[PDB]
Amino acid sequence: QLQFVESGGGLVQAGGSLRLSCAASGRTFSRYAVGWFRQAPGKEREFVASITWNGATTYYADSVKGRFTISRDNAKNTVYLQMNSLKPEDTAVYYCALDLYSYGTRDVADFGSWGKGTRVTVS
Amino acid sequence: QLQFVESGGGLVQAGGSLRLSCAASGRTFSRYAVGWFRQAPGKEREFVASITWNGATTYYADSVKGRFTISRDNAKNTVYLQMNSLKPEDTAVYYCALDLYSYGTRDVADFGSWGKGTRVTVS
Amino acid sequence: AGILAWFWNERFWLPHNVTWADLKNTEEATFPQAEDLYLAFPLAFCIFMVRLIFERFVAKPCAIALNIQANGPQIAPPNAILEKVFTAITKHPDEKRLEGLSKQLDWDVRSIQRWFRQRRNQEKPSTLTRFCESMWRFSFYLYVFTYGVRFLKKTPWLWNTRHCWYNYPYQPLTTDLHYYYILELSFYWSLMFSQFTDIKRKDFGIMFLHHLVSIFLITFSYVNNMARVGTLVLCLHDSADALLEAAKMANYAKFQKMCDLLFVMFAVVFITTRLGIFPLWVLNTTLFESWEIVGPYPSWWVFNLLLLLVQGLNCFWSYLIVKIACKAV
Amino acid sequence: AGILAWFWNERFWLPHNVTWADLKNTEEATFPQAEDLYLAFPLAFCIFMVRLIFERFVAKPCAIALNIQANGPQIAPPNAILEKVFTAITKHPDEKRLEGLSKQLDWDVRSIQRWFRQRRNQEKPSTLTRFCESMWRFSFYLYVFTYGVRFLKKTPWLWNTRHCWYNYPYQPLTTDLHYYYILELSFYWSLMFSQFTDIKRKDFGIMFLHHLVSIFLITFSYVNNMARVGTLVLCLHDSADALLEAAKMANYAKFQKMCDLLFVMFAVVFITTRLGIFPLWVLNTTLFESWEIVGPYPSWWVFNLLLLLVQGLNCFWSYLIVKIACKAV
Ligand SMILES: *C(=O)CCCCCCCCCCCCCCC
Ligand SMILES: *C(=O)CCCCCCCCCCCCCCC
Ligand SMILES: *[C@@H]1O[C@H](CO)[C@@H](O)[C@H](O)[C@H]1NC(C)=O
Ligand SMILES: *[C@@H]1O[C@H](CO)[C@@H](O)[C@H](O)[C@H]1NC(C)=O
Repeated sequence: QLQFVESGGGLVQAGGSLRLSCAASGRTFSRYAVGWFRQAPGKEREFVASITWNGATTYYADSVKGRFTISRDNAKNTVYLQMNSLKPEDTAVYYCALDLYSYGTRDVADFGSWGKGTRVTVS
Repeated sequence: QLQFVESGGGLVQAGGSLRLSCAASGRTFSRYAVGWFRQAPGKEREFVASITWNGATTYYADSVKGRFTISRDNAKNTVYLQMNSLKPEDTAVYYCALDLYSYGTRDVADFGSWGKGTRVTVS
Repeated sequence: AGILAWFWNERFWLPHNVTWADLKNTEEATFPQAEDLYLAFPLAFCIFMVRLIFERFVAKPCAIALNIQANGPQIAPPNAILEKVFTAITKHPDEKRLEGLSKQLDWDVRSIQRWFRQRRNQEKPSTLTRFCESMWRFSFYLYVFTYGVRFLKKTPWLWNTRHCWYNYPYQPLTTDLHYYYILELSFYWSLMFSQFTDIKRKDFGIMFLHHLVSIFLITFSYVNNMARVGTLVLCLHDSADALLEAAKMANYAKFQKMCDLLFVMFAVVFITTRLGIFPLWVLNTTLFESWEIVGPYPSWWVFNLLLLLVQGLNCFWSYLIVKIACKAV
Repeated sequence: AGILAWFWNERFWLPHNVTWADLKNTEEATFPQAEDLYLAFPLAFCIFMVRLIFERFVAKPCAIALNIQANGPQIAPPNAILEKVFTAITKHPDEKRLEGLSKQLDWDVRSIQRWFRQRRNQEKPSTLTRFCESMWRFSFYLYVFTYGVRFLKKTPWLWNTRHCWYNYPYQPLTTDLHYYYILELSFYWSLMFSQFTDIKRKDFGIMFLHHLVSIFLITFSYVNNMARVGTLVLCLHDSADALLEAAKMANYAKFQKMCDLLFVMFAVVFITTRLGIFPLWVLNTTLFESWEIVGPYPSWWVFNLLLLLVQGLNCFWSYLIVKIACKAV
């Protein structure tokens, strides 16, 4: 089920720069595309960013472009989301997901094998 | 390759009764039929006895009938040849073999995955 | 065995840094394989039998209820010279051939033309069989187009054409895509079986090359995991084939107003889909986007030429249509 | 999906204490599977095309070199009443029908019989096509019989019939056995494709039931790992089919001495193999030894009845042969 474990979270001061890591306990994490989603307090899950198996295509949200970058390392089986110039909007709980049919969409119902989720706090 | 290891051998006095064991280091020993062959000194390999996967059919040599019995235990993965009323003819080196195409013949060229072989001495 | 390994060269079909061992069916993921295309022949045989049953028990009573002529062709008047020419020279005389026959026989051109038309009708199949075959084709094309529309309405690549090469080669195989591909290949093999057996004395030209090319493309695209772009071609091409059969059915019942309307609609749909949409949309996603996202593969030289071949075919037939529509105005 | 699981009930086909999970293909051992029988249809299509090529390019020149008549049938004399009877009443009148027609028409029986024979020849295919088909059948049956003999000469179960159930169900699948079974199933499917298409207006009785039963037996014996006893049936039955085609070829060239000799030999081989050897040897190993060594399986009720059906068929045809041989003496 390749259940992800998101780590790398704490509270950062405004206009900061914070890196986040998502680790997958599996052997076939390298064939899948993965994405990072956030769930704003009292709101629903949003699409933050997504990356394909080999880093070919990196899709971002119209609100995070430039400020946010996604990368992945196949050997370590880890995905690194580097956030920069953090505004107060970023405050939510981030969940690392996996794409099931390589559909390339921006949706919550296509991403399975979700994780418990890491938390970020932005002042 | 399920390489067999024949054990259970020593020197017995005439008119004796001796049990021999063949052990297979594999997980699929229970689908195969196995046989016991002997190689008389200065002679070629002969067919002593054979048994199918589930003990249905036990084929013997026209010289060992009654005197020799073959059985197999699937859980232990072991074959037990009990020899009784041993005459001097039995003196040879016994090799435990495996049947490759379930052909049911009496031949040396159909049996592969042979073993190093155990030795018997009959006075 | 060795020649098959030579033919399936992984450095020719698959793109750079991709091997067949990567596409094998694993525990969590299922990928298309060549061995899954053997069911096409049994399904084609089942389709052929269902076609025979439909033609003899479902289409023939309807044709009878619609006053289609249940008898055969007419009988040409006897003529030794005309029979000798028909058996020896040709069967479909042209204007020059008609003039030569009129000069030789010292007969009017109209009589010779009528005699040769009657002989051709004798050689041609009756209207009943053509009506039944057209009805079967209409039903099958309507089913295939409707299923393709229902399948494509939910896929993410119909709106954006850069979603056929998203995670190549790691795109799992769904039940709907497999069913669509197997159904299309089975129908094309059924057309093959019908043409090499039942109609081995009728046509073996542009539509046999078209069938062969379609089967080639469907098979080698299915083995190569290049099937997301093939559904768009199959659904685009099957849009206009459901109206030509209806026009033929209207023609065979002696309905000319409906036949003219349905043929003007078929002409519009055919031109729009296969001259305006297909080149700009599918050859755009195929010639350039496929090579950009997927990288340099040599199979591209085989696939695009074939698709260009198809486009040439679908331009010849369109000249043939533009003149009939001119006659239909 | 569920209905397929219901049909493949492991408590019906497999014997006691045996499940399909035991026969799955493992690392060291390969067992036959149903999915391996899908290649039969493509191989049957390839065989059908090779048959067409052989008939038009290899058999027709030989027939021409052997003075076979390259033209069609003759033309019956015109008669309104005879034509009406032939189109309406029947096509092959008997003695009573011939007497009734002679009484009604006030004509001799010989003239009416000759006219109806000419009409039947008009409806029947020409001698050239029958000669080509017989030559193809002879070549294929000779190849299959020779390959079966070469394969069986080395197997341990031809001499002792209790070696088909030696280690059931754990009998590995060899290349020769797989090739033999696929070749036989492909040939039977080729005969099917030829009969439902090319000859859908010729015969659909005892030989269609025979083909269906043969395909049923070959498929369900191959899926059940009961194929060692099937090779003995295939090789026994294909022994006599290589002489009937030679007798037909001798007949079609107007050679009656060779045709009589080859038919006496075909009759001897047919009777000996399918009345003396088959019941005593194969139904012995099937009805009793199979149930003794393998145990109680319910598929036995399906398989033995079918083999008994085959035996009934091969007893009817033998009465038909015993009278021709009486005529041949
Ligand atoms: C006749 O005019 C209609 C033919 C229908 C063509 C069907 C082909 C579908 C498969 C397309 C595969 C192309 C993929 C390769 C692109 C690089
Ligand atoms: C026509 O007369 C010839 C028919 C040929 C029959 C071929 C059938 C071969 C398969 C036999 C399988 C039987 C095994 C079941 C026994 C219990
Ligand atoms: C292909 O892989 C090799 C080594 O595995 C690497 O050096 C090369 O850069 C790769 N090329 C592409 C296009 O991925
Ligand atoms: C079948 O297996 C059961 C338990 O696995 C056993 O009790 C029974 O004796 C077996 N029967 C046969 C005929 O092997």
